[PDB]
Amino acid sequence: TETTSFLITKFSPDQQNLIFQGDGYTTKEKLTLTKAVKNTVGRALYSSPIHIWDRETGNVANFVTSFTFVINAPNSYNVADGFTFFIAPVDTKPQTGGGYLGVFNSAEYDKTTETVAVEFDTFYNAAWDPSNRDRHIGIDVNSIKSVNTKSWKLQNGEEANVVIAFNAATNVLTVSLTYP
Amino acid sequence: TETTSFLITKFSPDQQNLIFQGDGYTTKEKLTLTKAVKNTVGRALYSSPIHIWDRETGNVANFVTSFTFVINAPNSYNVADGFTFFIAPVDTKPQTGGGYLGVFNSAEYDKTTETVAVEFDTFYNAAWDPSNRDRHIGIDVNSIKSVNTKSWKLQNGEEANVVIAFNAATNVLTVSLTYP
Amino acid sequence: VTSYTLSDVVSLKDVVPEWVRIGFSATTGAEYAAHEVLSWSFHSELSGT
Amino acid sequence: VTSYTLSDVVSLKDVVPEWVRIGFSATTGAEYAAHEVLSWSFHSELS
Ligand SMILES: OC[C@H]1O[C@H](O)[C@@H](O)[C@@H](O)[C@@H]1O
Ligand SMILES: OC[C@H]1O[C@H](O)[C@@H](O)[C@@H](O)[C@@H]1O
Ligand SMILES: [Ca+2]
Ligand SMILES: [Ca+2]
Ligand SMILES: [Mn+2]
Ligand SMILES: [Mn+2]
Repeated sequence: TETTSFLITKFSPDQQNLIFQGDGYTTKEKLTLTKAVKNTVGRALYSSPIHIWDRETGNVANFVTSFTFVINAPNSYNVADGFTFFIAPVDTKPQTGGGYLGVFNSAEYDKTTETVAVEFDTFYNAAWDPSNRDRHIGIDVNSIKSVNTKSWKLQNGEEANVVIAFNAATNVLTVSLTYP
Repeated sequence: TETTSFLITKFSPDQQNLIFQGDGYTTKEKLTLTKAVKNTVGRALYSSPIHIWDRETGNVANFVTSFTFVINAPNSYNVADGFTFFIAPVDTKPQTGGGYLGVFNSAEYDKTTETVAVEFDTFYNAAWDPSNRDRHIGIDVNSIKSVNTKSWKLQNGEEANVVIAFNAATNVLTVSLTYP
Repeated sequence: VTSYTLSDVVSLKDVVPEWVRIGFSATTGAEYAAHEVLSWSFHSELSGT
Repeated sequence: VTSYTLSDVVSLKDVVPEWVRIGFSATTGAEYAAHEVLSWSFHSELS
């Protein structure tokens, strides 16, 4: 049995158990992935590799993660591109920016990426996003075209509290977001 | 508020959340630090940095760790040098071997080293080890000459269950070793 | 208290490796916003059956 | 069942850095033995 756990309730200026990429940085109290600037990428990873499945027993991990995030757009109706929690190989580096959320490269399924992501997408990208043009939550598997999505109404400057969980027995990944 | 935790009940050949130094390596079932050979060192570290105390608050963490270990000497009369659990800087690399257990470099207090270690010392080193010449448990702060020791009768080939706990309110470090 | 929920079947074993890193990413392009995290917690566990 | 206990005050805040790595080490010199750990768990919490 292997267990990995952690809790960060408030971020410190030196936050050594995270790995920063792109413009990712912490301050007193929060982790800023991107500032409100055009054409930028911020990523932040947890330091330690996580054992998520074992080829020898065939077992898969049950996991649960939860976080509070804020999106702050200065033009409230012109918002892009989004935020994702992702799971990727240990050596993961920033992928394509903009509508690719720093985690993918393609709107086609790519076995080489080995990345599952849960997106909170704020910008409609005609080439792959829901035709209904709504901002959305989505489950991405080796592609920026999500396998499933849900429309979500953004609350600018408001704290979303998210819980994501994965059940090893059924293989269902559950996502919930809540605003107060 | 910050928590770090992990549990590994059996070590794997690909234990990627650990950092090996020296001859430390994991096999099927065991984490091997030294084979039974002359003048050797082995260290293994958890990959993620731990926030043990804080500047702005002056807050200090409470922690507890538990482990099973086995010492195996081919000659039960010529047993050296020993084993430690340590807390050192993030960039920690091996120090002097043999009698210094790979974590200290002298018997005089050295603030530089910034390491607290709990030793399980099997070899009497005349210069700093207890006058009774016994194998012992000890608490080491920036010196291989322990601040406190307790005689321990090595049971060769046997499994020792250790629990080390640190209470932040009292600043008391407690070590307990149990054989079956 | 406005709550949203999405759920699907992801067979992790066939997509990601045994050992992974998890994290967050956020991007901007021609349009932008600041993206920020306030808290995070994770717990996982794997059997040795 | 045979047990040993030790306790002492250690002022961790004046000895180690705020961020640390934890781990095991073991050495041999002119004499020797195999040193192995079979399991390991840890938990810490700062407020
Ligand atoms: O920021 C919105 C938008 O800007 C550009 O049109 C591109 O970089 C897209 O990928 C991105 O989605
Ligand atoms: O191995 C026992 C002993 O061997 C030598 O005398 C040195 O390497 C010592 O430091 C060590 O303690
Ligand atoms: Ca999009
Ligand atoms: Ca000694
Ligand atoms: Mn989308
Ligand atoms: Mn000693």
